[PDB]
Parts: sequence; structure tokens; C-alpha cells
Amino acid sequence: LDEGIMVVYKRNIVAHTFKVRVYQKVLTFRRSYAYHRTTYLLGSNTEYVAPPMWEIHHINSHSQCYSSYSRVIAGTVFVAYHRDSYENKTMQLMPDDYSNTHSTRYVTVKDQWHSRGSTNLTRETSNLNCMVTITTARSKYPYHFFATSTGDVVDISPFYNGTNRNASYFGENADKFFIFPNYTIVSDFGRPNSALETHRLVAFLERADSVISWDIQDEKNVTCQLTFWEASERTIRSEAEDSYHFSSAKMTATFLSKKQEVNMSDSALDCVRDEAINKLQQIFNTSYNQTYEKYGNVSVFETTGGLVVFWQGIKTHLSNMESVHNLVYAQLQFTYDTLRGYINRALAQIAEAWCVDQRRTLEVFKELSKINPSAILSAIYNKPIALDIDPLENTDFRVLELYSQKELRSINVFDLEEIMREFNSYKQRVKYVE
Amino acid sequence: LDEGIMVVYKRNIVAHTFKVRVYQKVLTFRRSYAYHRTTYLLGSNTEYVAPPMWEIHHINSHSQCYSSYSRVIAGTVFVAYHRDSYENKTMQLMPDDYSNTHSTRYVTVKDQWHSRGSTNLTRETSNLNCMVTITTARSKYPYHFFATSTGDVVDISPFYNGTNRNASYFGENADKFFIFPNYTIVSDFGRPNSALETHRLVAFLERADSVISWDIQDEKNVTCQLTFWEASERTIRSEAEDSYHFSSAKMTATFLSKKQEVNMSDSALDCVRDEAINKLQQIFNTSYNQTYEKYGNVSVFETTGGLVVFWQGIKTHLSNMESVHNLVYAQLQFTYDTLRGYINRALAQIAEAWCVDQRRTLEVFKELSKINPSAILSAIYNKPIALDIDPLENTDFRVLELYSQKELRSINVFDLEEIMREFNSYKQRVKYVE
Amino acid sequence: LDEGIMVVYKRNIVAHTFKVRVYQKVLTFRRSYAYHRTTYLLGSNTEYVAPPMWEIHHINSHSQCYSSYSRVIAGTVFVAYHRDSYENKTMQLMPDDYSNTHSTRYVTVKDQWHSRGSTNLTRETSNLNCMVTITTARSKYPYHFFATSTGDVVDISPFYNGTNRNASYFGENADKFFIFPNYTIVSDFGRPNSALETHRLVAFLERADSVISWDIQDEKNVTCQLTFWEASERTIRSEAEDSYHFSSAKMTATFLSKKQEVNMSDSALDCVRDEAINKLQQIFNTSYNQTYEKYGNVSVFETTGGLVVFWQGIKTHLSNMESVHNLVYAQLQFTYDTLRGYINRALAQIAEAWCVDQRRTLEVFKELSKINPSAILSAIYNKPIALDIDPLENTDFRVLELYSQKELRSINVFDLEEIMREFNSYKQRVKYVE
Amino acid sequence: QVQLVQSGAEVKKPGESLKISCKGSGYTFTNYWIGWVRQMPGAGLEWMAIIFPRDSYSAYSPSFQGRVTISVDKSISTAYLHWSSLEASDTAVYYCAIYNDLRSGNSWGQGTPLIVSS
Amino acid sequence: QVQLVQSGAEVKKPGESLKISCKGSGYTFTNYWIGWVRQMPGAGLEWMAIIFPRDSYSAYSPSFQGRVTISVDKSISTAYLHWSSLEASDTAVYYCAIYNDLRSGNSWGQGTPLIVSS
Amino acid sequence: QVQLVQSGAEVKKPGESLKISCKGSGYTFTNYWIGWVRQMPGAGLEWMAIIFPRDSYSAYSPSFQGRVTISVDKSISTAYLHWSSLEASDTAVYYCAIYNDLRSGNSWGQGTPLIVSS
Amino acid sequence: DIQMTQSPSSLSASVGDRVTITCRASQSITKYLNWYQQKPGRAPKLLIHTTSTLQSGVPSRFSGSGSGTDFTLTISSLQLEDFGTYYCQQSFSTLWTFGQGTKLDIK
Amino acid sequence: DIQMTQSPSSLSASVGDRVTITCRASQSITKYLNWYQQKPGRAPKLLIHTTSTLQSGVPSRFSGSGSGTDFTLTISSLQLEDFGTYYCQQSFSTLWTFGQGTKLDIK
Amino acid sequence: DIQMTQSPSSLSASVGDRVTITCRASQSITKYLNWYQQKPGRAPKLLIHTTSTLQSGVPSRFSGSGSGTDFTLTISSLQLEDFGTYYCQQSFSTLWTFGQGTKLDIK
Ligand SMILES: *[C@@H]1O[C@H](CO)[C@@H](O[C@@H]2O[C@H](CO)[C@@H](O)[C@H](O)[C@H]2NC(C)=O)[C@H](O)[C@H]1NC(C)=O
Ligand SMILES: *[C@@H]1O[C@H](CO)[C@@H](O)[C@H](O)[C@H]1NC(C)=O
Ligand SMILES: *[C@@H]1O[C@H](CO)[C@@H](O)[C@H](O)[C@H]1NC(C)=O
Ligand SMILES: *[C@@H]1O[C@H](CO)[C@@H](O)[C@H](O)[C@H]1NC(C)=O
Repeated sequence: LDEGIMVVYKRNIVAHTFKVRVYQKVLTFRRSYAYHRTTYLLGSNTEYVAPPMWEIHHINSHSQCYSSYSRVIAGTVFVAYHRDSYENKTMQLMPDDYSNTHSTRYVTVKDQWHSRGSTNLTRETSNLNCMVTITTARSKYPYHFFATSTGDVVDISPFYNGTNRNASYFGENADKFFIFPNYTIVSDFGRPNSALETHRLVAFLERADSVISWDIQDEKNVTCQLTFWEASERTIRSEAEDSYHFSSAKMTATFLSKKQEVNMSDSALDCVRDEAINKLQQIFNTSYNQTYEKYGNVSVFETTGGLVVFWQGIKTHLSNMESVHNLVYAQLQFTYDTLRGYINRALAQIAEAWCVDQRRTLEVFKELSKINPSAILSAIYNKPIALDIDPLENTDFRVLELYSQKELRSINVFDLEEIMREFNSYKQRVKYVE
Repeated sequence: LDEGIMVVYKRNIVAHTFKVRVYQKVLTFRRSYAYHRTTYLLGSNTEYVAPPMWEIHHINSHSQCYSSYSRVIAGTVFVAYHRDSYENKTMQLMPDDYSNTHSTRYVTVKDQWHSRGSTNLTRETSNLNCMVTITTARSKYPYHFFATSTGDVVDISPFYNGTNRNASYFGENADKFFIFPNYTIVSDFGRPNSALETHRLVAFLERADSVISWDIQDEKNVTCQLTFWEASERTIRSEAEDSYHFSSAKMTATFLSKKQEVNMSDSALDCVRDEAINKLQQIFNTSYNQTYEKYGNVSVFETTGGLVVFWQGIKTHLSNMESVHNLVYAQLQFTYDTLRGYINRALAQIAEAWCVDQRRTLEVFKELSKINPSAILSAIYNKPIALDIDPLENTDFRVLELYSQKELRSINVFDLEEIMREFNSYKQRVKYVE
Repeated sequence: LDEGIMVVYKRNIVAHTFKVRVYQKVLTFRRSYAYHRTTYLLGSNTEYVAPPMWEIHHINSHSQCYSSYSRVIAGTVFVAYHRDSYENKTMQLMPDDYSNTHSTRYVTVKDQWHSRGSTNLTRETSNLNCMVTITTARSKYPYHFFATSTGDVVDISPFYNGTNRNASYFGENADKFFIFPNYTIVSDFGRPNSALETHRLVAFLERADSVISWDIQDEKNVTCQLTFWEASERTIRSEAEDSYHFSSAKMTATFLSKKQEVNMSDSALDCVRDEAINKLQQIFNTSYNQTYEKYGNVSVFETTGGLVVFWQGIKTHLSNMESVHNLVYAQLQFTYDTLRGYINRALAQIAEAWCVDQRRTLEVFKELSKINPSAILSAIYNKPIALDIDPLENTDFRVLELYSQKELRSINVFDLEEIMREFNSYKQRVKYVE
Repeated sequence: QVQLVQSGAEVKKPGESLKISCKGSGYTFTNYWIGWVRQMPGAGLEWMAIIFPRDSYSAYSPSFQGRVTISVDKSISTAYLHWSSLEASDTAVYYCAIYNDLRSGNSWGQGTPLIVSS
Repeated sequence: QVQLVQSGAEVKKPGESLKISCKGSGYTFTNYWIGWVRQMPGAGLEWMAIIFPRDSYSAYSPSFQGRVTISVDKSISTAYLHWSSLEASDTAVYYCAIYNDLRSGNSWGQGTPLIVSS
Repeated sequence: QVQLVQSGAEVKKPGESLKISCKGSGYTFTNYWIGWVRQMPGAGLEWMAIIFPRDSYSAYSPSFQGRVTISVDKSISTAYLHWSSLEASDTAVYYCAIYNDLRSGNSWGQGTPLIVSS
Repeated sequence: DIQMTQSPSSLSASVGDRVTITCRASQSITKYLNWYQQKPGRAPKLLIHTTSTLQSGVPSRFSGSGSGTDFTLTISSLQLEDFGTYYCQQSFSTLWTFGQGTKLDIK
Repeated sequence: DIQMTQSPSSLSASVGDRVTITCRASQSITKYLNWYQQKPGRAPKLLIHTTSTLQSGVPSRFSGSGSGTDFTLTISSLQLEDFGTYYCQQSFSTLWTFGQGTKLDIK
Repeated sequence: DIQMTQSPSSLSASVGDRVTITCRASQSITKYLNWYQQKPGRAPKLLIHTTSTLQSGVPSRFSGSGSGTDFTLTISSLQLEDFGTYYCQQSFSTLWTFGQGTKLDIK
């Protein structure tokens, strides 16, 4: 019967999204064959390589890269120049327009270049391009790996910074991973001499085909695992043999929590600890002031459905279980706890009326037995001696599938099975046709 | 208590699917090295290019393409001939067999061709193939983009036709987009001289690797946003302080709509406006004729769950909210509105019986006070002066997860995370191994 | 009112997972151009080809492959040697480390090799690698096709073995499919001369880019379609005009099945037939022994929700319908069948009390009419001649969407639409930029 | 599938010009190629003009250079055959047809007999 | 892991042919390669025949050309050693073994001593 | 955006060495490049030293070889200008600036006038 | 140039007799090889197309087959109106070659 | 080496008059082309940057534009404190070229 | 051809003494390098395989190690039945090279 203000926080199932700078050198070699006045294109091959670390620093400092790439293979240095120009030209990063939702790219070269070769001789020309992509990388708890919008997967926690090995996963090679404090990065890659922002810690990883850089942030500062779902000031609290029940008619749902309270000093509630309190205080200063007072301290409960409840009555660790996406079951409790709280109370309003009534009649019989014992004898024999029908039938519910499985498989414009089958068909067309 | 025939239309969550003709020239260059009697294959490279517009017209008119491709790069024309044959041969489109579900392909070349080069000299041969794919392209509202089964995404509305810029999205370059009225396309690409069907409007887009063509259809004619879910003739209608309730025992569910009616002349109900009426009339001519009459005109309601209800009693704009996939909550209302309509009525059948009963006893006491005031004194004192137990306990429901998260992640034979990790491993194997 | 022990088996929605050996020859040709002391990398092309069948046998027998590959094109044999070494060296399969979850790979070459060419002359070197991948292939009923973790899709049933054509699908070419009985495969591919395990039947398929091998197992032996969900010894059984109802308070849910029993000799219950019985017997020997006896034989029922129930009371074929992932609707029946079993019984405990009470009063009136007819006249007139309020209001439930559609689209770190858009952008960058 | 009705019989002496109309009945088409042929007793049909539906170019390499001119038009596709310097060898039945309407269907016209008599 | 039982001791004079039977006990196998060797006092074992499980080819390049013939069979894999032109240097203990059953396990047979005595 | 405060006016005769301190006020930075310039009446500013924030190399190709030495430091970035063999042509106002703080913002220092007088 | 021979040049048969007429040509590929029907004083009309489909309005009493460079048209039961001149032809893109045509009549 | 010319060398105007000053150079690309402000006895201070953004604290009475190799700075209304020496310059990486600077004064 | 040397040729030790025996060869790679056990008048039996696993039925009193071209077999405690002839060998595919074998005995 006691009342309190509750704040329901849902599990942060949305992946933490951050900005990742992908630096990549695109070597696009176009080979053609020239014969008299007609040139025959012999083909093209495009590869992505990781620019050197000093070039990454130069890009982050000046928004400019170099038109030359060097790679060490078997002790031999192979150098590729842009447009077969053997100079050391420094090229600026200019935008390539496009939309790509949230995949803005800055490229030094915006047009493919290729010149025809000499007569009776094939010529191959390089089209090295310095591309920096500000991609959106999403990670999910326990954040052992994060992947960008493109096809890049890394086995490194976004918060690992060398000294956080025991608390943050790190499965990639330590040789390819670097940490730089007080690192300077350009604010805008599109123009040179842009403002250089300083960051406390930046992590770099030399991938096979590119270099992935990200600004290191504290896990408990920007990657909190609880998201505010809804606050309810008018909530009825009840106790049952194994559960605390919090029923809110604003959302028409009741949540059941175990017979224990989560410690307020838990490490998973940090960014919420103040926030969940603050809103509560705001509520205490918005709807139930003056005439009401805070009964007890703020408590934390974990419901059986996975939701988190911050409770403050007004007059011991969290688990890894996630919240249920569909909350109708909670509404089901609201369909029960109400009726269970109604029908029983109705009985408490009928039997209490009945027991008195049977008493009131009984005294009428008590004297009547002295005058007319026939009524008492009939009552104790329940036989002579000498309301409404029930439309509550069996309403067996059927499976109301609004959309069939065929309709469910065609909700989105992309189907993974069809794409994989098309890729297999492409492989067959390029290999099996031979 | 009033009754009416209802037709529940669900939101058309299935993507509109149409046929897209993808014309592409596959340049597959195979390079090998011949030494004495043993030839060493130096490799191969496969690229896809967009055939020229006149070649697209020739294909649509004759089911035949040309064995030569031309591309303009930096003012220089590069020409690639099929099987290094420098003629202007016209090749027919023949089927390549296969199944590919709904991705039938017509190719001029069904076998890869490559001849060994001369001794001590490498030779590269082209395998240009004209491939026309009748792919299935799916688009979802607001149809700002559609994607085929293969990896082709275009930022053009399927219904945009030049003059529909303000009502249909168009994000691609206008240079690469063309509209042709009364355009002629072959009925069957597999054989030459096929029947030439004429279409009122055909849209072409010169993609980077191919040309995508589609027949333009009216959005309000073939792409209606409402799908018929189910019709119910025996539905009870009720009114509540904020909602109209339509309860059907055929589906054992009740739908709640706001206290307003959607205008019948809405643009989103056009193809439904007649159809939803017609079925209604059919129902009025099937089960509730003669003895029943149509009370009121046909009305349109939008339920809180997103479903659309066409209502016709028998004796103001739609929103973008989509229908809920799981309708158990509606059944939950059927579990409530019935019991709320039963228990209360039970009270209306008990209290009405009780109030009379308490009256019938009262008159018995009314005269009795003149003869035996002791009973009246005891009744007004409720003390002497001189039924069943309640098994309705707390049935706290638990989360009945039929399939665990591990089982849910393995429902389909394709997992996107695993495929992306395999692609990353492929990139590492081709680059990091160096 | 009758009671019985039930075992609830859910549909095996998890795809059957088995181990597939993928043998592939990776031809990675690296071409470079050397000028004086600086070498210009001209590019690289990587292709995957299927090793010959005899080489597959040699690998399965000795964990070793050959450093040479041969392919027949247009009647000409093209041979590629590893690292341009024209010998017949046999190379062993050694692990390539990595994790790849469940995609362990054994490769003969762990480092890419390429040597610079002569001055003023380009050189291309091959990097042929024998790679055997122990991938996990998942198949779903009716198992007409299975796909591995990588991008390999085959139209062959995993259980087809030549003589099972009418019961197992086979859509691929019969030329590329082979069956080997008593086939010998190495236990560990990582080391030579490993233990040779013998298998009764192994299936091989020469794909376009690789060879896929799998051990054939009986469909009814390891690929049973029923998964044990739970069991309940305290279950109430009831009969209704169209359904048997099995209500369990352990799970707080009731399941409804049609008025028929599935034949015990059904082919889809084989591996379950004993197992579902055994647990039942265990239960009969665990909780309800001595004082209880088995009433009737074991029966099989198919619920309307798709679940399978093995029922044994204690004192006619299955369909393709799958079980509903969310079982709250079953709990909804537990919210109804209880209350329907309570309120009605409450009426059976009130009306039975009322009808007697109205009888007990009636006799009081029966004699009273002889003495004081005024009370009887008032009772038959219901007019003079000469309890509680109902808080049960309309609690219209709203759609409690815990996570919005934007949040639902960002649950996982991989989004298919974004990946496809990035692939389209890659195609535009490699082709449209020209 | 398309009837491709043609004008009635025409009588004209040689030397002057001949005008023939070929209405595009059946269905409004701009897809089926137009073929003008002539037929004489004792032999089958011989092609004389093969042209596009929406326009015309009077393609005639080996036969009667400059003696055939076709214009036609779009939509209704009313073909107009014009002959100059009529000769005695041209006395025959002229036919206009569509190359293929449906399933290799070359439907011919009614046929206009150009015959010189009294 | 496989016992690979072999026939008992055999006594035969030189000159004629020697027959040795070696049953493939332990488990029905067609995977483990078969090796026939001989051992004489004062030295270790020397390989004489290395063959496939399901068949035999009697591979012997540097040792006793034409003097060893092995047939074996499938399933039970009953190896049959046949020697022609027996010599005094052949008086030794012959062993049949499988090359590897489990974890480099080369299990030898019981061993048949071919000894010439009275 | 960063004030980049500088020491007050300094008076020193030619010949000896000149020391100038320029504190990196405004905000702790290691990103904005440091430029030391001099200004004389009748003309604008002329560049004399362009160096990195966290260190210094005294880049001077065409002007005053060996006469300028800058050290600076990290974090607070306290720039130190040192001049050797002071000449009469060096009587001018020296300025320290950051190359770009925000939006191409080259904020100069307060300026130290090196002037020889009585 | 290509050749074309339709056989027989002239033949006669009674009412209700199955008759096969052959057509041969030096075509590089199958092309279409349609079969027509003509009567004296009447415009020609098609009978079969693509050797697999027939003109609408013509019943199933006519059949077609082909192999190599030969193509045969078969009639199950000859009728009174079936006597006339028949043609076989090839047509690709705009190029068209016509046949001389067999004559069917009853004495 | 590159050239730089800031025009006019010297000019005068009254209070509240819009004035345009031009800057020309032989720069390969746009670079930045910022515009400054200096007074006699005072350190120079910026006015505009990138031809699209202005220094914080300076009101919107100044504007900038450019085309080709010419860049113009425009003042809507001259004030008493606006008279002084103005400079235009280019700056890329660490390389920096400065301008002579126009003089604005009132008689 | 390759060489093989098993050391010592002959040695003696008491009961319960740890003894190490070495095997050297000119093998290109590690191969397998299994270690055997034989007794006079008895068939040879394996002791160790792959230098990391032991034959089933043989207790853990034997150990193996290796480095470079040398491989050592170590016995913690010698028993009465442990005296005999031991061999080291290499075996790849079907090719097999055997060793002379050390002799262990007690006076
Ligand atoms: C390298 O040697 C292997 C065998 O040592 C050759 O494989 C044989 O190939 C032929 C067909 O060319 C088959 O008939 C044989 O059965 C194969 N041998 C085995 C043992 O299976 C291989 O061809 C040789 N390489 C080259 C380039 O010839
Ligand atoms: C980052 O490194 C510092 C040491 O420089 C350490 O104190 C801190 O805990 C690290 N960050 C995390 C999230 O552990
Ligand atoms: C298509 O273009 C016509 C004009 O030719 C225009 O009237 C019509 O509205 C367009 N279609 C749509 C869907 O807007
Ligand atoms: C496999 O083949 C055998 C015949 O060798 C056949 O009896 C058996 O039914 C086949 N397996 C299946 C699953 O049909």
C-alpha cells in the first residue's frame, strides 16, 4: 500500500557509437594496351594499404599526406608513386562530396587518372589516393571489439590504453597498437592549416589494409550501461513471498524484483547514481512537495525482466541479464495484480458483507427456535421436512500473427541469404564458367 | 453495445518488389605466361562496367548486344573487344541456366575463354560478356531508395519521373538519370526478335558498374501502403473516456482508437477506399442481410497499435506509426474488456440482487422493531448485547524465454557478424601476411 | 481436473551445425616493376581455385598438399607453381595462428613472398597457398542447403548420399558431387602422419573456388527436429469443446492442443520417443512414486502455438508449424484459465450460497404469509405499498515499446543496410570516379 | 495480334506516282518494325522495305533504288508508301506488315492490288 | 591401439617359399599403412615393405628385389607376406605393423621367427 | 583564442646576447606552431623563426644564420628566444605568435621592443 | 547469301491424312523458322512460330519440329480449307529471307 | 618566390563610408588569405580568416570575398578606431608570406 | 641419405636413477622423433611420440624433450623391467629411418 517515486532505467542495448579515423592508401593500378589509334584496356586492380605512422602524424597535423607509399617485403623496399610521378609532392585532403550517411571521406584525388601507352606496348599506371574516412564505430558490452560502418573488425577494446589490460580486452598484436598522449589532430580534414585540437589519449592500430585511430574515452564516463526509460511518481508498492511489486498506472504495468536491494555504491550505477537521484529530487519538487516527505533513502532494484528501478518511498549486485524487448508481460501483471487486488477485495467487500448478513439472519433464527423451530430444523437439514447464467465461456486464444513468416522475411529491403546467394553466384560466374 | 462490421488493414511493412533490368559488361581479363610446353597462369581480373545508352536501347529492341565496349578517360577512348576479336559482331542474349531464386541472367558468353600465349612471352585475353539480370528490387516507405537482390543501392525513388521531384526523392546525379516514354522492351531476352512490349514510362540510371532500368508505376496505383489483415462481422463497439473499443471474439482481441475519425478522402486510403468498402458490402450481403441495416456511413479509425480499421455500424489524418508485430497486447485487452465487462456486470447482477435483498430483510426488521426490538438493536450495534477460502494467491509470472539468446543468434544459417569477421580475416590474409 | 506429467519440447529452430573441410588453393600473383634501386609495385591479384580430387585425397591421407596447381581450359593445361619453383615439392599444413572463432585454418605458406624483378622489366610472382579450413556449416529444415561461416552456399542436402535423392535435396551438378565410403581423414591437419580416422561415408563437392567436404550423418540420428524445452510433473489437464488444456503453475502457463493425439510411431518423434519417455519415467521415480500410478499410455500432442507435448496421465500427425518465440500468450491463458477457473468457481461458491440463502429466507416468508402477508406482498411487488463502489475502470493499455525503432536498429554493431551502402560507395569510388 | 488494316484496291497507269496508306490498327504501337513487300503471281513475297516503327528510312540496297519512299509516323503509325516512275513490272499486290507483334507474329495487311487494266 | 595379431612361429628350410599371415586385429581399419620388417640379433629393425592399407604394391627399391610379395585385403586387412628363394641371411624375426593408428602409434605384430634348425 | 603573453620591454646594447621569454598563456597547448617575428617602423612584420610547439629547431634559411636560437618546451610551452651578436639593425619589436589556434587564428604576443637608447 | 528449299514442290493428298513438309536452309543458327499459310487471292497468314508456339486462332491440328538444318511441319488431318500455298522463312533483326512455298491441292 | 600587392597603398575616407581594399598574389591555390588590423604602436590583430569566418570579438561590420587571384575586404561604415594599417597574408604549413599593408586615415 | 646417432652406445645405472639418452640426426625438419623400447627376445614397443605424447599403458615416469637437431629421453627412476634396448627413429609419409639403439643393463 506504500507509495514511492520510481525511475525505470532500461539496459543500454544500443551500441556505443564513436568516431573512428580510417587512414588508407588506395593503390589503383590501371593497365592498358595501345595499338595504333585504338587503346585496349587490359584491366585494373585496386588494393588498400596502411599508410606509415609518420604519414599518419603528418595527416593529423597538417591535413596533408604524401603522394608516395613504401612497403618492406623480404627486406626489399617497394615504393609506389602517384600517377607515376617520382617526386615527393605533399597533397591536401579535399572532400569527395557524396552522402554516405555518416561516412564522410576526404581524398587527395577525386578523379581516376590513366594515360594510354606507346604503340605495340602495354602500360600500367598507378592511382594512389590518400583517403581519410570519419566512420562511425559501434561497440557492445563488454566492448571487447568494435566495428565501423565499413568492413573493419578489430579485437581491441575502445577503452584499453595499455594500463587497462585486466579490465579491457586486447586480442590484437601489441606491435600494431600504439597509444599517444596529448595528441594533436586537425579539426577539419577538408582544408589545410585547420585548428589543431589536443586530446589526452589517442589509440592507433595498423590494420592490414588501413590504419584505425580513435580517441580514448573513459568507460565509466561516456559509456554508461543504463539508459533512462521512464519515471513514475504515482506507483503502488507491494510485498509478496518472493518479490517486491511496483505497479504504475501511468504506464499500466507492474515490475517484480527480488527480495534484495542492489548496493548504491555499485560500479555499474556511477553515472546514473547522481542522475537517477536528480530527477527524483526534481519530481519531489514538482508534484508531491509540501504535503509529502521522502520516506527512506534511494534504493536500487533489479527486476526479473532485466530492468533497473531506482526507488524512493514517499509519505546485492547487478547481473548481466538484459531487459526484455516486449513489455506486455509486465502489462500482464497489471492485468493480474489489479484483478487480484480487485476480486479479492471484492470478496473482502462481499464476504465481510456476507458473514455479517449470515450473522444478522442467525440471531433472527436464534430467538425463532424458541417460537417456530421448524425454520431452524429446515436450516440444519437443508431440505423441506414435515440468480443469473454464467456467460464466462472458454475463450481459447489463437496465435494472432499479424504478419506471416513470408511477410516477416521481407520487412527490410536487404536480405542476408539473398546477398550471400548472389555472392556465391558471382563466384561461380567468375570461376565455374571456366 | 452497438455492433458493426470492421475490416482491419495492417501496415504494409513488406517492401514493394518490382523487376529491375541490370545491364552490365563483364570485362574478365585472364593473363598467363607460356614457357615451352607448360603455360603458367599469371592471374585474372574481373570488372563490371556500364554499357552505353545506345547499346541499352539495342538490347531492349533486339535482345542483342555488341562485343565491343568503349570508355572515355581523360579525353582518350579505350575500346575492349571480346576474345581480342576486332570486329563489330552482334551477340544474342542466351540464358545461363542456374536457379538464383529470382535472379535470372541472360549472357552472350556462357564459357570462359583464354588461349595460351607465345613462348617466353605473357599474353592477356579479354572475356567481355554482356549480362542482363532481371533482379527483384525492394523499396520501403517513403521509397526514397530501392535495392535489388545483388549489391546495388540507388538513391532514386522508383516513382520519380522528372516531374515528381517534390513528391518523390531523387538524390543521384541528374546527368546519369534518364526517362523514356512509350519505350519498347523485349518480352523475352533469351531469344532474338521477341515480342516488343511498349511501356508508358521507363527510367534508366547509368551506375558506376552497370545500368539499372525499371518500369515507372504510379505510387497510388501499385504501391498502396495498407494490406488487408482480417474482416470481422461480429464486433462489439464501446466508448470510453479517451478511446473507441472494437472487440471481436472471432480473433479474440480488442482494438482501441482515438476519439476521432480519419477523413474518408485521405490520400493514403485511395486504393483501399473502394476495396475496404466492397468487402464490407459483400459481408452485408453474406451474413447480416434482410434482418439488419447499415447504420451510418463507413468510417476510418487509426488504432493506438498502428492498425487501420474500416468500420460500418449495423443495426483527422493518418500518422506514420507502424503496426505492432505482436498482437498479444490486443488479446490482453480481450482478457480485460471481457472480465471488466463480466465482473462489473456480475456486480450488476450481485449488488442489484444484494440491494433488493438488504431491502427485503429491512422491511422484515421494520415491523419487527415494533414486536422484537432486540434484533434491530443488535443490527444497529453489529454486536451481541444483553463461506470459503481464497485460493487466489500471488502467481508472479517469470520470463518464459522459449529460446535463449544463444539459440536466437543461431536461428538462421547466415550470421552477419561471422561473415564480417571472415571478410576481415580474408583482408588480413591478403595484406597482413605480407 | 485430471493430472499428468508433461514434457514440453520446442521446435529445433537452431540450425544443425557440423564441421566442413574447405580445401582451397590461393593463387596470389604479385606484380612489380624494378627501376635501378627503387622497385615500383604494379599490384596484386588473389584468386581461389579448387584443388584436384587426388590432391584432396593426399591431403586427407598425409596432411600435405602439392606446391603445383593444374587447370584445364579449352583443352590446354595451365600449371602454376609456388614461388615460381618448378619442382614437385610436397608441403605440410601448418596452423596460421589467429582465432576466427570457429574457423581454424591450416596453410602451407604463412608469409607472402615476392622478389623484385630485373632493371627496366616487370616481374610477377605467384604465391600459391594450400589452405584447409575447418568451418562450421549450419543448415535449417528441410536441410535443402547448408552454408558455412564464410561465403559458401551449396544446394546439396548434408544427408544426401546418392541413394537418398527422394528424401534429401540435391540441386547441384552430379558431376561435381562424389561419395566415398570408409574414407580416411587425418585427425589433425597441423602435423604430418596424424592419426587416420575412418568414416563410413564422406561427401565431396568441387565448388568453383574450393572443394567442400563433409562427413555424412543420418538425418534421424544427429539432426532431430525437437529440442527439450522443459518438463512439469504438476500439471492440470482440462477439456474444452475444441481443445485439451494443459496448465502448469511451475511455468505459470497453459498450452492448448487440438482434439486429437499424434501417433506415437511418427517418424519425427524417433530420437525423442525414447528420450521423452525416459525423463517421464525418471519423474515417475523422483516425485510421484508409491502413492501415484501411471494412468494411460504416453501420448503426443501438438499445441496451437507449435510446441510439442509428451503427456502421461498419473493417478494424427505433426505439422510444419513452428513454435512462437514469445510465450506470453500462453501466460495470458494462465491469466484467463485461472481467473475463469476462479471467478466461476467463486460463483459456484456464491450462487450455491445464494440459492440456499434465498431458499432459507423463502421458507421464513412461507409461514409469514399466513401471519403477516404484508412482507410477502411487498416482496412480490418489489415496492413499498400501503454496498460498495466499483473502482474497476477502463485501464486502456498503451503500447509500451521499451526500445524505439531507432534503438532497435542499433542493437547490433553490424547493420546490413550500412554495409551494403558502403559496398555501393566502394563500387562508385572504383568505377564512377573515372 | 494487330490487324494492320490497309487501304483498298488502287488502279493507276505506269509512269506517275503511287500512294498507298497503311493504317496501324489493332493497337497503338511504336515497337513493331514495318515491312513493305510486293507479291506477283507464280512466286512468293519479296521484301522491299524494312524500317523502324516510329520513323522510316526506306532501306533498299539491291532492289529499286530511289523508287520507294516511306514516311510513317508515331503513335497510330500510319505508313505511307510512295512510288515514283511506275513500271509494268510493278503490277502486283503490295502488302504492309509488322515484323513481330507477339511470339514472332508478322501480321500482314489487307493488301492493295496495283493492276493496270481497263 | 590396434593389436595387429600375427601367426605363430614358422620353421622352413631355405630355397622354397615362405607364407606369413598377419591378421588386422584391434579394429576394422582401411587407413593405417602396413609395414613389413625383419629383425636379426645384434642390430635393430630394417624396413622391407611399406604399402597402403586396402591393397599392396610391395615397394622395395634397394632391398631384395623380387623376393617380397604382399597382397593384404580391405576391411579386416589380413596381410599376406610371401617370400621366394629363401636364403640363410633371411633367418630372422619378421614383424608386421601399422604405420600409425593413434598419435603416431606404430603398433607391431607378435612377430614370426623364421629359423632353420633341427 | 590564446593570449600568448610575453615579457615586458627589454633594453640591451648591441654585441652581447638577448634573452626573451614568451609564456604560452590562454590554454595548455602542444599543437599550435610557434612563430617568432620582428617588426620595424616603416614596414610590416617579417618572419624569422617557424618551429613546432613541443620543441624547436630554429628554421632560418635566408635570414640571420646562427643569430637566432629557440628552445621552447612542452605543456605550458614557454618559448625562449636567444640572439647572439646583436647589431644595430636588430633594434625593433619582437613578437611571438601561435600559427593557428582556432579558425586560422594567429594570435600574436604583447611584443618586446628591443631599443638602444639612453 | 543463303539457300532455302521447301519440299515437296507439289503434292496431293486426300481428306484426313497426316502430311509432313520439310524446309532446309544454310542458316548459321536456328533463327525463328516460322511457317505460314496462303491461299490463291488471299493474303498470307502464319501457322507456327519458333517451332514451339502456334498462331492464335489456329487449332492444335498442326505441329512443328526440327533438327540440324531441317525443319518439318506436320498436319494430322487435312481439311477442305487446308489446301493452298505454304511458306517457310527466316527473320532476324530486320533481315528477312522467304521461301518458295509448297502447294497442297486435291484432284 | 611569390608576389603580393595590397591596394590601395594609401587612401582616406570619412566616417561611415563603405570601403573595399584588394589583395593580389601569385599563389598556386587559395591557401587561407586572412586579413589583419594594426595601429601605430600596437600589435597587429586579425580581422578575417578563410574568406568565410571572422575573428571573435570583431562585429559583423567587416566582410570578405574573393575570386581568382584577387581577394577583397569590405567595410560597411568606417569608425574612429578603424583607421590604421591593414595586412593580407598567406600561410601554409609553416611557410608564411606577409603583405605591405594599406594605410587608412582621415584628414 | 641422413645420419642418426643414439647416445650412449652402452651404459649402466642402478635402480631408481634418472637417466637421459640423446638422439641426433640430420633431418631437415622435426618430423616425429618417436622413442621405442625393446627387450632381448621380445618385440619392440613404443615409449614416446611427437616429443609431447606417450604411448597408452606406459606410466608418466618417462619424459621427452628436444632442441635443434638433438632430442632427449629422460627416465626418473629405473626399474628391473626397464633394462633393454631403446631406439629413436624418424618416419614421414612412408619413408622410415631407424636408429641403432642404446643398451641399458645392470651389473
Ligand atoms: C606432382 O606430383 C603429383 C604426384 O606425385 C602429380 O599428381 C598426379 O597427377 C596425375 C594427373 O596429372 C594423376 O593421374 C596422378 O594420380 C597424380 N598423382 C597422385 C599421387 O595422385 C602432379 O601432377 C605433379 N605435378 C605436375 C605439375 O605434374
Ligand atoms: C589510462 O592510462 C592511465 C595511466 O596513464 C591509467 O591511470 C588509466 O586507468 C587508464 N585508463 C583506463 C580506462 O584504465
Ligand atoms: C509523370 O510525369 C507526368 C508528366 O508527363 C506527370 O503528370 C505525372 O504526375 C508524373 N508521375 C508522378 C507519379 O508524379
Ligand atoms: C546411404 O546409402 C545407403 C546405401 O549404401 C542407404 O541404405 C542409406 O539409406 C543412405 N542414407 C540415407 C540417409 O538415405
